[PDB]
Amino acid sequence: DRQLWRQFPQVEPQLTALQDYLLRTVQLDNQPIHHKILALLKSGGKLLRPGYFYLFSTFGNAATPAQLQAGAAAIEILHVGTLIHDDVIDDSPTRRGVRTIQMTYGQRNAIYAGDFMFTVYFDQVLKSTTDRSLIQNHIDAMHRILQGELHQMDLNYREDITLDAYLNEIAGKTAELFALSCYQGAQLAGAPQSVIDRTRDIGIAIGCAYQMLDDILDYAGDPKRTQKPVLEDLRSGVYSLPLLLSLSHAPRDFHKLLKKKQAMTLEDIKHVQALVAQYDGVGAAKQLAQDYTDRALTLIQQLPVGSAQQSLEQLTRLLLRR
Amino acid sequence: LDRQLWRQFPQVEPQLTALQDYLLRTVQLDNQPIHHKILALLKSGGKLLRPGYFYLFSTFGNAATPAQLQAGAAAIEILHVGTLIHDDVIDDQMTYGQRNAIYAGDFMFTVYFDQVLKSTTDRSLIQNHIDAMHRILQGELHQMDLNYREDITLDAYLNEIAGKTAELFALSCYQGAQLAGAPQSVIDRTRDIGIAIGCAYQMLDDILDYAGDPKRTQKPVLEDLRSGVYSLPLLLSLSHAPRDFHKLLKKKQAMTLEDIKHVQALVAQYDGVGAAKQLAQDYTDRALTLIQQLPVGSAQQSLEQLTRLLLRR
Repeated sequence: DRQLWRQFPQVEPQLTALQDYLLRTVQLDNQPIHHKILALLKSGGKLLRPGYFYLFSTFGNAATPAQLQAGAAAIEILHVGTLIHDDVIDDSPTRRGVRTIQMTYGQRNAIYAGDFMFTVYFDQVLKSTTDRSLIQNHIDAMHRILQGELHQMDLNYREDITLDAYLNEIAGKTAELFALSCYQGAQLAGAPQSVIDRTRDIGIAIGCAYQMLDDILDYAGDPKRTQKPVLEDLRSGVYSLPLLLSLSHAPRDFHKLLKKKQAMTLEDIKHVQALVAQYDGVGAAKQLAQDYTDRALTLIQQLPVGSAQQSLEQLTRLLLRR
Repeated sequence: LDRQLWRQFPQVEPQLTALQDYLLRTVQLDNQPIHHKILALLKSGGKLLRPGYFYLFSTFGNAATPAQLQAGAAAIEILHVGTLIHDDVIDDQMTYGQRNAIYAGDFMFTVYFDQVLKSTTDRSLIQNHIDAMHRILQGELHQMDLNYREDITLDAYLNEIAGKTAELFALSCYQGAQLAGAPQSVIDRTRDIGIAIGCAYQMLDDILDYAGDPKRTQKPVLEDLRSGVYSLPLLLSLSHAPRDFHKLLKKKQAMTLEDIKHVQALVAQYDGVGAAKQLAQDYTDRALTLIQQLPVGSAQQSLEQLTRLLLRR
């Protein structure tokens, strides 16, 4: 995860510097809460979204290393800040191995810490650019990530969940940060219009695929044995891709088990898992993931030829095939 | 504490009237559960005190368009509401009304930036907004480290309330003067005026906790003492009996309904209410003195009238 950037010589020093930069950007009076934010940063040195930002910055020559560093920090800080808040809403005890902030310091302090990160985020955005449309683009993205958070919340316990609805949700919730990464990196660096016109569609596709692969791993593996991630998902009424693709095959059978919601039992989830396996929801999901992956890879192949395109292909294939 | 308060300051009445509608349009959202939570906080907050300071200082200049000023005044109110929503969460699964609150506040922060950017093209002015929201959220996070502290200095109280309450007043006075292109002599005074009004305003709020009925039990002080938030009247009483208070305060959440009456009686005994009314009046005087240094005229007049209305009443 950290040392996949060994395979990427032209951006590894940029990402190594970014880690150190990120740890310096968070300066807080409250040292117990400062230690927790920093710990979340230390266990997230894979820096995939900054990775995409930097890779796309190599298509232009107009941004300084200070601007790029600020632009890449902004993305990661926005990522971590939304995570802190998402972990409050989902009531999550763990994130990247470490215990979440609300568990150790209370829900309000976790919210405040998330809010704090938004102030650091906007500070880095301003440090990255003087260009007002680039700033607006960040605001619009932040607005779209939140819209994707509410779309998820309106879809809770909804068994009539359409594929369209799922795509619109995850495009805001997960894909928007990938699109913002690619777009800001290329636009700050002054890449040519043909690169810029493709960044968002590349980012959206990769992000959509990336979320799909997380949903796959929920229902993958051992069917007759209970799963930790799915239990909290089903009781909260979050029906991820393999399940939602399976609902149409047997609507009444599913509604029987899912009517219960929170009350859902330990054996009732095994029934849901057995049904998803029976109708091959996992297999159907992998197909979509692969088709979104191929769309990303195709669009990367329409970019200017060079070491950059090659690195984008390698990163996308590493992320989405394995 | 009125919506019709602005009849008394008719120079800035049309814009503050216009701002109410503008705020409602700016806050429009698909999700009706969240949209109504925000709409209920705007209709209970038609005072628009902080935009009032903004617009009063803006009369010292004419550089900005009406749209820019309106955007600037909206940003301040939006930031205020956003932090208010996030203050209405609890320490410590997650209720439906609380998931909505977190998202509502986060929505307000995105709209805040949007309005900031709409108000100015000037980068130091945008940076000023960031630093302010930074200081407010620093000071909100600093409250955690001041809970259940008997040994807290007066200086740390001043710092706490500077971030939590005063910063927003400083921000309004500054942005109003700077956006409108007021003379630098006005601008140089705005932050200090705002801090002083804000600090006094918070002191007046801390006074109203320990002022009603000392024999009875009031609604807001109930949570505060159990949570570990000690108001100024109490903080100016802790020197008088550091042994006697420590017995009653370490109970914390454990304090009973007659535990807190013993604390309320002890503050009435050492007259912390009167000791805090001195400090409020000191800062009210300091605020009014700084306002007296501004150029003579209607803007200075109105700023005095507003400040007196907020602090002497």
